[PDB]
Amino acid sequence: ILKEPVHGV
Amino acid sequence: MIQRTPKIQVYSRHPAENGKSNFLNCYVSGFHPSDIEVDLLKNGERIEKVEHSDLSFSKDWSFYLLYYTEFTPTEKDEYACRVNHVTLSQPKIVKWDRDM
Amino acid sequence: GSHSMRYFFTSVSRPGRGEPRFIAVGYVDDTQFVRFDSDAASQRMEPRAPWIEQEGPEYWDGETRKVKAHSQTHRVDLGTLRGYYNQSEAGSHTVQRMYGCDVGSDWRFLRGYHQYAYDGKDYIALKEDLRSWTAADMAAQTTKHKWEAAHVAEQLRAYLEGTCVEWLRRYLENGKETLQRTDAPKTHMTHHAVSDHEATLRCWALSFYPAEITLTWQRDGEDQTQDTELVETRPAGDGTFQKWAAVVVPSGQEQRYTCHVQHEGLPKPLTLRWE
Repeated sequence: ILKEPVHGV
Repeated sequence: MIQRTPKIQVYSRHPAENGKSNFLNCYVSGFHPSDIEVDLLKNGERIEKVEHSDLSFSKDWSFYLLYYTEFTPTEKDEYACRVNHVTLSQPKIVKWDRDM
Repeated sequence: GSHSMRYFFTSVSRPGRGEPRFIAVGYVDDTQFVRFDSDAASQRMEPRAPWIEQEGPEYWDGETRKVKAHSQTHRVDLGTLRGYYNQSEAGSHTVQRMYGCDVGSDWRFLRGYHQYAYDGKDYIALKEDLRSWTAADMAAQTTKHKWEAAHVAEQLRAYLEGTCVEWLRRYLENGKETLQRTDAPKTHMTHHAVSDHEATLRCWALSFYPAEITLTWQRDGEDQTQDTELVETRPAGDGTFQKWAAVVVPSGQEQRYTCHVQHEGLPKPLTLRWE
């Protein structure tokens, strides 16, 4: 299962 | 910007036997960036029913892809993989050595 | 043995050619099980292994939702990174992200990892402790400071030590037939004349799993590593792998050469001699 939530660089 | 030349291998899924169904593989790895043109050739001509794996990459960030098609090797039929990439001044053609 | 789950994300800007390409793939050990391709018809996360196909609508709806979130993050990342490096608008650029986790033989958490790269180069990485960051350069420093303040590391550690290994274990169970197998290499040697005074000896390892393997040639026991041509381990296309190693031997010296094979699937290393 994928992660959530992803963060912008 | 970083650019890495594709390594190219052309091979069958199973040991080649004349008159028996198989898969023809062209594995390209270690390239960057991801833009790449890969064709499988039967007697100099592009094969239309060719699929490929989902783009993935290695520990050094370089990409790899498997291109493949169902085929039946015959004693006289010639196969190859044609690959074009920015790091190549001209498209490289690697012939299937139905050995080795 | 120990196991790993890893997700690979690639995003490629295509200026004046629509939104950036986004490709996601998931692996358990050396076996792919999901993929997302922004250029595909479905616009959904999709199964790539038989053991994951029956996971259910909740699983697929959830992975699809999240992978779109990833896709959108990376869409902004491309603009941001162009803005950090002051790069031209017409050029195509690449972002890459890999994360995942390993469990031990006991299936206990072993390690977690999160790596990010821009245009084929390390950009920023989560350190082994899962608490801090390693910035590759000055631009990466901006991100480093930004994520340190956003406590992103804490969020990742929670995922890696929780959801990541929890679901790895679930997959290992689901595909216990595929994933918990070792396929020992089927090996053989071939012999081909190069001239009248030389020949190619090729040692083959076929249809093995997992990918990790060691193929080595020796002449009177002395490693011929510098005189060995060794191709990269390559996928057969059916979930198994192949590899070969070759040496050019002076015709008549075949008996001096042995190919040594090491694989998890073998009870003991194989020693192949032409004879």
